[PDB]
Amino acid sequence: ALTCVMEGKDIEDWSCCPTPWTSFQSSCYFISTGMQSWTKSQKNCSVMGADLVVINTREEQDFIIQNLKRNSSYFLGLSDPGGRRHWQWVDQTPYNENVTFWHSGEPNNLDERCAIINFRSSEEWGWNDIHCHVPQKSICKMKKIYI
Ligand SMILES: CO[C@H]1O[C@H](CO)[C@@H](O)[C@H](O)[C@@H]1O
Ligand SMILES: [Ca+2]
Repeated sequence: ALTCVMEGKDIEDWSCCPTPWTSFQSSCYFISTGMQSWTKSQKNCSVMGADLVVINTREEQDFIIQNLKRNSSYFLGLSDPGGRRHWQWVDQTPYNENVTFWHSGEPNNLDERCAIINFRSSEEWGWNDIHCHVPQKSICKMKKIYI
């Protein structure tokens, strides 16, 4: 089943997500609470027709964090596979340093080549580079369906 809501006041503009997903602007988001490596997480998002989350704006991040638990860490679709700080998003969209939300002092390791979002005291939610093989929860994102 799909969950559909109206965009603006236009009674014909209904956009939808599968029911276990949440919606914000033109995208659907799914929180995957199983612990898996970054690559297995991206594969899992791919199976449900999506990708690991790509964060475009502060507004988007502020929405996503409403659906996360402050004691948990979640993979983003953000990685540096060659260890050169040449960050990649999984949907081949640009990496814009001035719209990133790294915690203070992050990213801090060339050998930590995947990114997570989590909560740190006082700094609240932000990003950390970590080892890709360490199992974590993840966030998947895809476009809404219009009917
Ligand atoms: C707890 O946070 C610290 O350790 C992790 C790895 O566990 C690093 O990614 C992070 O930058 C800090 O140095
Ligand atoms: Ca780090």
